[PDB]
Amino acid sequence: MQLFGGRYDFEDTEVRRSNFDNFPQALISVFQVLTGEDWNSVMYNGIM
Amino acid sequence: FPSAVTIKSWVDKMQEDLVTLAKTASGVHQLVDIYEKYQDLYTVEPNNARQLVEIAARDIEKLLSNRSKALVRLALEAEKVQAAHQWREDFASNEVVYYNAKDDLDPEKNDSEPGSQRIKPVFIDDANFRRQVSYQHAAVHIPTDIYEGSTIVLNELNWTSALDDVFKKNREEDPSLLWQVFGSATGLARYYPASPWVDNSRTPNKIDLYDVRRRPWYIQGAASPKDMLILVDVSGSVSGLTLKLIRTSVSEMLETLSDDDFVNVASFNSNAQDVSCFQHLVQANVRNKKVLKDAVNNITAKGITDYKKGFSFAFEQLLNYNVSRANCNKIIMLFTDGGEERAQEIFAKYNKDKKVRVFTFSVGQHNYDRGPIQWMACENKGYYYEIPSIGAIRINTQEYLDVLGRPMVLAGDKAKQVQWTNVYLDALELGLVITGTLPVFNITGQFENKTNLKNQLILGVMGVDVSLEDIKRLTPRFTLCPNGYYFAIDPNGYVLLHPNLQPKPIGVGIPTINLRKRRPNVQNPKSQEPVTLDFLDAELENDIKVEIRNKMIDGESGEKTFRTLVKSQDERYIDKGNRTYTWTPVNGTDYSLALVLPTYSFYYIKAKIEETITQARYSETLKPDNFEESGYTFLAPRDYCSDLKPSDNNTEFLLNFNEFIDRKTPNNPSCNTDLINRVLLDAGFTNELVQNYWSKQKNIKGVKARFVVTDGGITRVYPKEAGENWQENPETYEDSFYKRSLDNDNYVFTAPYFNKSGPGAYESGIMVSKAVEIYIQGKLLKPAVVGIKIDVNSWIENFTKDCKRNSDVMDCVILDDGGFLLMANHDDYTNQIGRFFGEIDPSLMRHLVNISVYAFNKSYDYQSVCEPGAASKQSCITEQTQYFFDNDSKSFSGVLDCGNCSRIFHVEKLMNTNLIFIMVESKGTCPCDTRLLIQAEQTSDGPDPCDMVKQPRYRKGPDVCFDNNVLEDYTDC
Repeated sequence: MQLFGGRYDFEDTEVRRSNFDNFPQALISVFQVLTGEDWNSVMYNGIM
Repeated sequence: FPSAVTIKSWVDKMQEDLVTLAKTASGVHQLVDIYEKYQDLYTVEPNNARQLVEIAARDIEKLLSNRSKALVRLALEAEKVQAAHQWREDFASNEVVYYNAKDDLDPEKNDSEPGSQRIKPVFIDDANFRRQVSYQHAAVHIPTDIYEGSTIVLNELNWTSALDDVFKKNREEDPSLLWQVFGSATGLARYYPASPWVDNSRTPNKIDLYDVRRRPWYIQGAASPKDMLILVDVSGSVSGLTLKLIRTSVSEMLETLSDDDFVNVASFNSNAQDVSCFQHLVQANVRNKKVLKDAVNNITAKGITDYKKGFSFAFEQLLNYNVSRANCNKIIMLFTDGGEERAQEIFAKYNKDKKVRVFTFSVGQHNYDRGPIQWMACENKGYYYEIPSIGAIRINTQEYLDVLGRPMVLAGDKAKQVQWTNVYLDALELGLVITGTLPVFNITGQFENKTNLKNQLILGVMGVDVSLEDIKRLTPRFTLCPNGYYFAIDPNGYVLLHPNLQPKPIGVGIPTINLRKRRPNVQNPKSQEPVTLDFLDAELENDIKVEIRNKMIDGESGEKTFRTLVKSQDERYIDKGNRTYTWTPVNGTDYSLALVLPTYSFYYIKAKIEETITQARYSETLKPDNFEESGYTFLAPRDYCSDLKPSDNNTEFLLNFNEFIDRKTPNNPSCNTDLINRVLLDAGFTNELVQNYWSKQKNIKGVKARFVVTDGGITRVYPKEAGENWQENPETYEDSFYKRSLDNDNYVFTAPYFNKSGPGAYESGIMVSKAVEIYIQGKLLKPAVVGIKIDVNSWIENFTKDCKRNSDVMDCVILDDGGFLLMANHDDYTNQIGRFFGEIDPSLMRHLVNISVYAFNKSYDYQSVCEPGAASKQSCITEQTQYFFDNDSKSFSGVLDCGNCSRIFHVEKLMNTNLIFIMVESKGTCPCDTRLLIQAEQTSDGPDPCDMVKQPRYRKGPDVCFDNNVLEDYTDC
């Protein structure tokens, strides 16, 4: 939430549900990265 | 270097040769003679410049009154029929039979959608619509992204089935009606006569982005003018997707503003400020809207949100009253996403009496609080809209009108007045049309008076189109000169009728398109802007024309005779002529009609050849097999008779005219006898000139060809072999040389074109014209213009014999008023003839402009086509320039200096012609250069818009407008 909180200010229209906006969503995204599913898609959003 | 007297002698010799040649070999005095020798075959009737304007104003008023009576009937029937609708909800067995436009018309489709049944039409072809038309039923157009068979549209298709009777009755009464259309508040449009839509969904490669609720006529008939104040929230929270959506939303909201609405786009992020260089409310025309659009697309999001400062800014800008405003519907549109402050104190202190509506738009997808925004919308008589995608932008930024129509429907029959719109381009490809609109109210218990729930909105908007050809046939211009015309203006400045209003859309700024970011087949959309060309942008602006404009905007009669400099047809020259404007108001509507009649045009020739022998004999002088006796002959393609149609393949038109005069004798009880008699008369006169005078000398020293143009249309070139080198328009009212030589009182030299693909330089020759001037009963008349095409080479010879050919000490050139080369002395200049003098010898021309022998007048042509830059054609503004003599002096000598050298020059103006002869030291001696001073259309951008709102033009808005009713509801949001 500190790093990527509100930094998905992308000018395009692709939906990125696994973001770090609030605390429940950060928990969901962290759990998804933990279980190793699609975690390489939550990294490219955090990079760009 | 020669002295002044020997130079004057050279010039006198040259002018006494040129004038004598172009006077004897042309036939000016002979035609002047024969135009008075008969003096019985015609009569001289006056042109009462006052009565013509009153007759034309009465006829236009009658036409518009008829088109208004054709509207009130449709309104009454629509209200009556929808008052008794039953609201079915199952159309499986009680199908709706109708003709959906824009569908594949093969006789094999058999659509059979679940609920309705299509019609297959017969589609005869017709005139007054250059397309196929079926007068038996009414077509239907439904926006592409609206389901054709939902219950909300299946009823609007079922109760509007009773309009076709009134459509048919309206057209049966006045057979000359164009489209009659009912555009309902559900997108469903129904027009008559039926015609296939110009754009199917996917049968072409493009799609159809049309929506009745955004057209000019609908938006103007559905609500009174407004003072909108868009208020963007550009704080940090709106960054990302919602900002990309707010930009498009503001740009689509501005697209719903006519010229009578005023707009300004402020922004706020912990600090409120305007977004462009405007600082107040502007008039929301094409250029102002363009600047606001281009300034919105530059905003970025950063900061904290503070609604109090933004709303203070908005309510302050809506309380100015120093600037010109529409001053009817003070509203404000807050484009945001959602916050936590409802700002009750600002609303309490600013609009405690609920005078300014607040529409609130929540854009994008997010997890914020849409509570306070909904509260602001609900409290201030406004409405709350949600825009979560680019798809929902068109139908959300156009629904606020349904809220601005409440105080109009709550007024009754005091809000049903026909209201003509601006000039635009029809969507069914019919040219320039104006549309009269009249709203339609929903009455479902006006008897019991208990509903008032859906009866606060309007059903739709009726409309009937009036094409600007029906109007140009009420102001007939074939008894004036090529220099007199009609023109009628709005009470807004804009022109509705002018010889300079053209079907192309007016441009704004230099066009720039980026090809590198454009998919091949995606159908980038088009425009819906009207053609709003102001009066002072279709002519040259004086300090007197602004007086005439501001004087006939506010419905006043009168006239004024003054001395203005007029621009030629080809935008290259500039005259100096007397004009007499004579205006009047069209009593019924809010238009003002004027009439520009020059002096020498207060009398005209009416043909009075009642003997059939003379008519027949003269008619025998136009057959193409007789050219060798009377020279190549053209004919102006006018509406001589409703049978023969203008062709533009002028030889075919002449054939058809001959064969029509052959069958029916000129008595013509169902035909325009006046034009035909005039044409036969002038054909007789021109043929007598060719036979009696031109046919004696078959050829002369240098005359390549001699032509005669006249009113009526006849134009004859003597050598048929030369007729193939006559590029001029056959209609004698668009011949630039005709009008020019009519204005001047001396032989006008018309320079040829340069490097244009077509043989004019050594194949046609320099052109010379002069207007015939007769005196019948002490009254002036200019009925024809005779001319000559001097050959260039023989003129070079006559010119040289110390100006020896290809000299290297001096150059001796000849120009005309306009700065175009006509006769050089180097064989490197005189091979590029007709080119601008200041484009080959820049510094000398710049000095001539400096010492004030020439003078220019830059202008703007708001309807041009250019090639865009990277930053087949596009609409563009092109700055023009035209040079002309100003000083009356005859000789100008001196010396020009441009560093380390100095050239000597002497220029002298020929008498009784528009030529100047300049002798100067050659450029090969003095190395000089300033810049190419080019006279040609330049793709421009200005004038500066936000340095013009500080001092706008006069304007008389609509005095009647409806807002702020007491028995309104505003219980919706």
